Amino acid sequence: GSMNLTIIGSGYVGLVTGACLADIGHDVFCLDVDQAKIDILNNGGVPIHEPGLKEVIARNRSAGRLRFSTDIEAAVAHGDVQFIAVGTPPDLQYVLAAARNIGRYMTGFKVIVDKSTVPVGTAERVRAAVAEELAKRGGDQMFSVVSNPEFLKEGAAVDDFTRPDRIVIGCDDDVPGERARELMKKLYAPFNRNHERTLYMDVRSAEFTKYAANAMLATRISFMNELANLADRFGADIEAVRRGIGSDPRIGYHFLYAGCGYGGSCFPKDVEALIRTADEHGQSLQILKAVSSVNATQKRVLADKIVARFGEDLTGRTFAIWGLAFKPNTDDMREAPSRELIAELLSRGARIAAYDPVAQEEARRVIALDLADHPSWLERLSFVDDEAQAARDADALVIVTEWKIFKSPDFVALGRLWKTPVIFDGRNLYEPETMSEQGIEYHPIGRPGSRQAV
Amino acid sequence: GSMNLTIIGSGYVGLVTGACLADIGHDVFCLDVDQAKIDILNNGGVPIHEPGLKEVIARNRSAGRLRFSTDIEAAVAHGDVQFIAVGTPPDEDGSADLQYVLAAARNIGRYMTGFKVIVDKSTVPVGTAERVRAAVAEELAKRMFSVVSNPEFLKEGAAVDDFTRPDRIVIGCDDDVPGERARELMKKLYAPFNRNHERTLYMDVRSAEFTKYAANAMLATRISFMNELANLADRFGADIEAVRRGIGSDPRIGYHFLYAGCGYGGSCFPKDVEALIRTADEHGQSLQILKAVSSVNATQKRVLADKIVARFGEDLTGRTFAIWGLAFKPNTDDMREAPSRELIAELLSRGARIAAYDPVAQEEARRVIALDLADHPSWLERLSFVDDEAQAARDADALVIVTEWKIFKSPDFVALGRLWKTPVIFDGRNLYEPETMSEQGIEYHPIGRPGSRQA
Ligand SMILES: O=C(O)[C@H]1O[C@H](OP(=O)(O)OP(=O)(O)OC[C@H]2O[C@@H](n3ccc(=O)[nH]c3=O)[C@H](O)[C@@H]2O)[C@H](O)[C@@H](O)[C@@H]1O
Ligand SMILES: O=C(O)[C@H]1O[C@H](OP(=O)(O)OP(=O)(O)OC[C@H]2O[C@@H](n3ccc(=O)[nH]c3=O)[C@H](O)[C@@H]2O)[C@H](O)[C@@H](O)[C@@H]1O
Repeated sequence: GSMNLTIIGSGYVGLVTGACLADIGHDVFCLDVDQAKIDILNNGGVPIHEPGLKEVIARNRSAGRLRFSTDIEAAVAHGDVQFIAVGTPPDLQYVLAAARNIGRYMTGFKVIVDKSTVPVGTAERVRAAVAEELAKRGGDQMFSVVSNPEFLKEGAAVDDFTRPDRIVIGCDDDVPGERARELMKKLYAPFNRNHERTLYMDVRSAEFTKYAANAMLATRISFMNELANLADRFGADIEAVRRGIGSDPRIGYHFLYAGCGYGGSCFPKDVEALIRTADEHGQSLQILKAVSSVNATQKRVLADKIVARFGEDLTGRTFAIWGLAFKPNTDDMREAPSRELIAELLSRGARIAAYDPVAQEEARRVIALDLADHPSWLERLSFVDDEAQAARDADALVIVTEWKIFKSPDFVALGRLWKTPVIFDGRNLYEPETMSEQGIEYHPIGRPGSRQAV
Repeated sequence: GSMNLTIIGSGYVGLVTGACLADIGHDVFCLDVDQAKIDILNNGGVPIHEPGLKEVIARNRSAGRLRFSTDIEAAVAHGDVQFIAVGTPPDEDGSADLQYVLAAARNIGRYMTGFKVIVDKSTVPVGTAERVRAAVAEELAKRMFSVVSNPEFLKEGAAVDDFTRPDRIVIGCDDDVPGERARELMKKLYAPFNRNHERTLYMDVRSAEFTKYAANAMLATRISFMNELANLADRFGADIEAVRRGIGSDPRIGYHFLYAGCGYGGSCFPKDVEALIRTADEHGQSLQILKAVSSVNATQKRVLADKIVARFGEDLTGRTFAIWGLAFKPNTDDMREAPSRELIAELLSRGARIAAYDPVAQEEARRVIALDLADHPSWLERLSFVDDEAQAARDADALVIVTEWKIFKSPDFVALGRLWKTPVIFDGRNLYEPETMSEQGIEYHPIGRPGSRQA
């Protein structure tokens, strides 16, 4: 039943993977070279915004199934299966360094699992690195490198790990590959007690799958954003079109919400990576280039509409911003559309009052960096603790991230605060007709505006 | 519950819509101006390849719920709801001709007494319902109604099933009093389909018009997306079918319409994506993604010939290729935009001899390919069509699979071995497992996967 596992990288993917595998009964050693992070974890803290994770870590540490250490040798000796879950910042040196440490110390068969999102062909480089360490030692030790990508969503990662749609395992079919596949089967057995959730394939195809999946999700979004722009010209309603096409089971209903673009640390990075490596291989990915181009423009749509409505010089104007994080339920600001919007508005002289239920501190940090070259613009940026207060004296309210708290606001209270009842909605939260009936000039994406907007 | 309905257009969308609405108890008048077609229908004949249709027609003629006539005034007088289901054939310009829908609209307005719901059922560009309304009001002025968009989501060869068990019914109606009146009539009309599960989606007219194009555009996008990744899979040494399993297993993406191959055809996808691209360009918007999907599909239709040239050389004089599949998809004789037409033209242009087989599309293929290649009678002399699938492989350098008819999924390699010159297969639909092909000594070249060892 229970196996000795090591997770390399105490980051987000690594922590959730390690904690949840400990939670099904495996004995897990989480390695990170950063003593500070390890210290934080061993003092019962959690460096990430991840519901349920602290309590999973806590109960498994107490049960003796989860340990946090910087001790590389102890990590190699512990784990029969070694998950490489280290970052790949804008660079594979860390996954390759992890691989070399396994090769330099291992004394028996190892399954090395590439769990971090890595380019196709990485498993072969990991294999070469481990092999060369073994050749220095003269040892006969055998091993196999497996690709097992992550499909977690920030802020929902514990549930996504615990009830996955599928588990993708790319393995070789030679003798060590089959030995590794058997160990992976045993490792994930508790997830396969009902429907089979594991999908086995070759290593290169598993590596490609992760990029292809995110690329298709991004493609759905940019597809709808281009059609939203066309709906405006046609006098059509993209939300009606969304239900109209999503109701074909071959299309499906999810990931078709037009709005102010996709952000995060996944889609832009994985789409761009796939475009770049295809180009390096002599192929221009026409659809993915278009998807990326559409998204770049779409992240400017809110400010463009604001300029169309109010003029190029926004000095003397105030805008309330609802939503900062790149999506609901996280404090993550990476590639957040709010950052592009706020920079654009500040550059034109506007004042900005911003609200987000959880992301205020991170937004303050990163926007101060974004606009470090314009300290005077930052003097016009404030953050408020209550959503309605952002609207005080505002010429318009701008919705960027569809946090639930924004879905049924107190428009009466808003009416007593704002200068003019104007809403630009990058996430289509409200019915236009309802906004009309409430005296709000409503500017959604791809839908007829309220009558005041027209 | 029974209403009196008129269907204008005794073509494919019209015949299925008319016959199946009669079948749920409505009294249907099917109008068409072509007396020859009306005759074939009243003689118990049916102009199209459509399983189950003839039986449905026969039953409803007998029940007195289905009539066929060329009588316009009778048609307009019968139909409280008037479905416009006429064709929109291309022009030399390649845009859809609306003349027949507007001619139908005008006729309604010329003879109509009392309220009418005019339903645009054939696929038409956003804004067509407004042109129809104006044309009807034009005719009324000389002498109350509402125009509704109710797009069709049928699949040739499965139209009766698709109509009888729809995923959804889209109804686009106006917000005013005539529009509200039409909406209630549409609800009553479709009541039997919503009896146990609500299947109707109501929206405004222009959104319903747009929905039809948007749906087909997304389907085409999924296919071109996978075809571009298939070409990349070759460069990476990955397997596009493994990638399909790996991404389609995310339910936000879903498992359907992710089969890479030799491209999409038919009279719907290329027409509807081209129509979106063109109309958008005419409003000063470039649809970057749809332009890329159309471009990749044009390139994908060259891939099989490309592989054949890579394997045998640029001059195919003295080569013979067997082609399995001609129709644009299985279960139809429809040759519109078929990948087989481009492949066959490219191979013949290089000197090859071609022997082609399809379970039902041979006559249509001969007709349409003779038109395609009318300027090159010497190429046409090198094309023949065979009535048995194995016979196409006689003296063939390679077999090429273009359309995944079920029959091809279980080849008799002993029969093929008694016939072909070299055991080489180019597969544009990925029907077989490359390892299995290796076991059978077949040199196998699929799309986006490593082939057999012999390959
Ligand atoms: O590679 C990863 O680790 C993860 O990347 C994404 O997860 P994430 O980026 O956290 O969140 P999403 O919910 O995918 O949102 C991405 C962006 O798309 C936007 N979006 C999403 C859906 C939609 O319909 N429209 C839309 O604009 C969101 O607002 C957000 O800015 C994927 O959803 C996960 O499956 C994948 O595991
Ligand atoms: O507008 C219409 O009347 C119809 O158009 C298409 O139906 P159709 O073109 O008859 O047939 P499809 O099964 O959609 O096939 C279209 C093309 O895509 C190709 N295809 C399909 C699926 C796939 O995964 N890969 C792929 O290449 C097929 O071989 C074919 O050439 C739509 O599927 C229907 O929903 C729509 O009602």
